[PDB]
Amino acid sequence: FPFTLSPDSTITDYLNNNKFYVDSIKHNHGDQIFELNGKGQSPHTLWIGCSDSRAGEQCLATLPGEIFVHRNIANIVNSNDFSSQGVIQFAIDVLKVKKIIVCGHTDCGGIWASLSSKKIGGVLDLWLNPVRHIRAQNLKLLEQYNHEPKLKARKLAELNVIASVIALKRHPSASTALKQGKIEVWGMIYDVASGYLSELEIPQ
Amino acid sequence: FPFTLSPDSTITDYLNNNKFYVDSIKHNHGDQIFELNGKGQSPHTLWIGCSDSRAGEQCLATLPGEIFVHRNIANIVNSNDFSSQGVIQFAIDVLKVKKIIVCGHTDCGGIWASLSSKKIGGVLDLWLNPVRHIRAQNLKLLEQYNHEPKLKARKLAELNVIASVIALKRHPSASTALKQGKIEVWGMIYDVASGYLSELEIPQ
Ligand SMILES: CC(=O)Nc1nnc(S(N)(=O)=O)s1
Ligand SMILES: CC(=O)Nc1nnc(S(N)(=O)=O)s1
Ligand SMILES: [Zn+2]
Ligand SMILES: [Zn+2]
Repeated sequence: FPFTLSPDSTITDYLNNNKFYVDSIKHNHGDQIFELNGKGQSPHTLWIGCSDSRAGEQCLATLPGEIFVHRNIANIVNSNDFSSQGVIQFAIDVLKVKKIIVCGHTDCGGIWASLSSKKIGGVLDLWLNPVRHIRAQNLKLLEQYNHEPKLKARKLAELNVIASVIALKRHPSASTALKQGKIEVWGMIYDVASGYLSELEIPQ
Repeated sequence: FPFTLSPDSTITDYLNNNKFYVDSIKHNHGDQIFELNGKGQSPHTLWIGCSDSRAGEQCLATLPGEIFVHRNIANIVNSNDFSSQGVIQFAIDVLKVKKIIVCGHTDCGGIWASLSSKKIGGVLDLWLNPVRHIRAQNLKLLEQYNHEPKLKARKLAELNVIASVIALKRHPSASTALKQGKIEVWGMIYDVASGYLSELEIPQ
């Protein structure tokens, strides 16, 4: 009801809110935006975030052709995952992006699951292992957040974003581009209960 | 630049765009949306589309908390990829999504890249192999359209979307959920030069 679509929504329902979209841009910006999207893309930023339906890059309200997006569970950058590492290769080599964002978010069930032992099944257990490694690397800290669980999940969330950062900093194309200074990289948290973005201090 | 941001944009410019984004949803919907998001997420759709800066789910004009998203290069579903297969497991088994969408698009360079004889390099060459294997699998058809490559790409991008759809139906959860009729799956194309979506027939 409050959301724009519903599970009962018919195919044409979806296409209607698409017809809107098209209409909305053609009013605020005319045909210029779509003439450029058809010619080519020159995005200034690549977004690496979690697949959560609330933490999408929509939180930056951008026109198409501006943000290169990659989204998976728990916004993890695994060096041994050809999906992410391949995106980085293209974002830097060909498009020459000028800013890379990796964004976790509050209420990331992928984090709350990592703090649990209850096996999940299928690939998720293995896919979430890189965060479990953080849970162990920083328990001496995390154990203190016992009676305050919400703060526990937030801290591990930030650490996961920090880990995903250092992982992307070690990518050859990213490493070669930083030392030259032609790229910036930021870490951020999307607060799901407020819509605001918070930058994360990144250690060296 | 008619775009909202610019490659020279500072960090402060990104926050303002976010602050804006927050203002719109509150103005038009109050604190309601971010109060629901703050509690949890119950999206109705799984979006699996290319990562292109122009083919993002924003072409549905949806609010946060509606679309569980995953995006990679060329919108490919390979049963040997942890990230994607893990998203499919979570979307159907837990979130109990009602409809899934696989969306290629036009001018998808990953398709055009698979239409050249030279290698790309890095980890990208072997990420695109599923597409190249489809170009080979259907050259009887790709043997036409050589008159105009634009039409050829439109067909391969199509075929790629299709293939990704059946591979998705091969997921255990997906196979189980579809047989029970507890879920739908659609295949679409996002025409980048006009912003309209186009449904694609998906055979058996
Ligand atoms: C097993 C697992 O990953 N659990 C999930 N819970 N929430 C998720 S989210 N915020 O990435 O959509 S994933
Ligand atoms: C040129 C190449 O190697 N492929 C890419 N071209 N477009 C891509 S996109 N639209 O999926 O981001 S990837
Ligand atoms: Zn998450
Ligand atoms: Zn593409």
